Amino acid sequence: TRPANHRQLTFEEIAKSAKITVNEVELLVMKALSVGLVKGSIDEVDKRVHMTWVQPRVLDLQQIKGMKDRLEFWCTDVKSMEMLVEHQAHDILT
Amino acid sequence: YAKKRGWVLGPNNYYSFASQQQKPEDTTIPSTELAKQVIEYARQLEMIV
Amino acid sequence: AVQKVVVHPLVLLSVVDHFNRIGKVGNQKRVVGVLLGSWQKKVLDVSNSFAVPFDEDDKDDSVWFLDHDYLENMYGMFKKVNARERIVGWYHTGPKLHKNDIAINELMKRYCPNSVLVIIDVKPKDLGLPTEAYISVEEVHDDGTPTSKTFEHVTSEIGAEEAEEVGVEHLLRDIKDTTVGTLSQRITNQVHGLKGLNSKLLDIRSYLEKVATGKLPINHQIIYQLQDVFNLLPDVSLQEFVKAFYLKTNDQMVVVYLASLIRSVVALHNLINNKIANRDAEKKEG
Repeated sequence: TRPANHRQLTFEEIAKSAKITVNEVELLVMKALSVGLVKGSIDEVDKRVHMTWVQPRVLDLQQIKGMKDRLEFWCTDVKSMEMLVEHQAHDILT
Repeated sequence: YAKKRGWVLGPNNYYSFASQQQKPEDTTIPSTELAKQVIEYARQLEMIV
Repeated sequence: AVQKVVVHPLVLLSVVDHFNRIGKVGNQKRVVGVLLGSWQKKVLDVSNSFAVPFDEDDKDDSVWFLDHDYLENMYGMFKKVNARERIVGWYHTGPKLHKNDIAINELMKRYCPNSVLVIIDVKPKDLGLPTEAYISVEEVHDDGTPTSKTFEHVTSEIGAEEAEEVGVEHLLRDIKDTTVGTLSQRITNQVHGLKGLNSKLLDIRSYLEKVATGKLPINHQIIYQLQDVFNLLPDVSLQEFVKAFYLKTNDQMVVVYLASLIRSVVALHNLINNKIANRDAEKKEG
């Protein structure tokens, strides 16, 4: 749902979405790390779970749309910086 | 000062508005200009040629 | 279980030869020959090869002819002159491959168990595009999709030999591209290292907008193969990069600070010795 912006999710959001209690969110994520659906870690000094999602799947055309807009941003940022490098270092290009 | 600016006298207490922002995170603005500074070194380690 | 292939810089010259050995009267616009190799342990190597007469009609695109007797003699001739080299597969050129390449492959697997094909490019040579290789695999398709071939890709590299690399340097003689570069070749390696980057990135959205429209059916295989790209790029936030990036950037600015110090004393000393020798030849000429 969140495209790796702030992937460090706290206990309240899992307890609300999965309707599970706070005393079971730690046992829930160790089972998920045991299977291999994710390879994150668990911090409890802020009660927040770090998440490095490594198990992909299918998605729809609605996530395809924002994927292209991020790709179009990915396209126009790299091409703009090549134009800054090609203009700046043209005299030493040879 | 109350009609021009704030400093509203309420229950014997003034209220001066105040906030702060936060910016240590931007390595991106010393990314572009540092890349300019490194190339203009190497532009000038040669070129009196 | 092929990791990669090693194409010596000899066989593609024989293809460019045989691309010109037919173009005088032939309008075949594809060259199909026999690839010989040296399968050592897991990595594949290609030393020598040869060609074979092959035609293909565009009508019904299912008719072909291979010369087996010419394949039996000439491979047998090469075994007598060199009992080191053997068969590893075949090759063809042209980017757009015709669909007899499964029919050619499934016949000559009676020669080679791990049969392999190599696609080269004679005319598409302008950008950075190397040779290409696939592999012969037989699965159904994925899970519940109808059965097909699905030639899987094996990555390729180029490696020479000792005389095959020294003999190359004598041939070029035009720019020669010296080893470790003096700040001009290295920036261009980042210039045209990035000219191939967005050429890949324009190509990803071109196939994506082709399938976001929905002309061709989807492949789920490429979807999650694309999806782990975007959720595995790093995000630079705090104390993992912005601390640790300056720790090596303010490190490397100390040693180039010597270049400011030392090189200024170099040219100053060359200034003093000339201004001594100038005024002393001047004061003693008259």
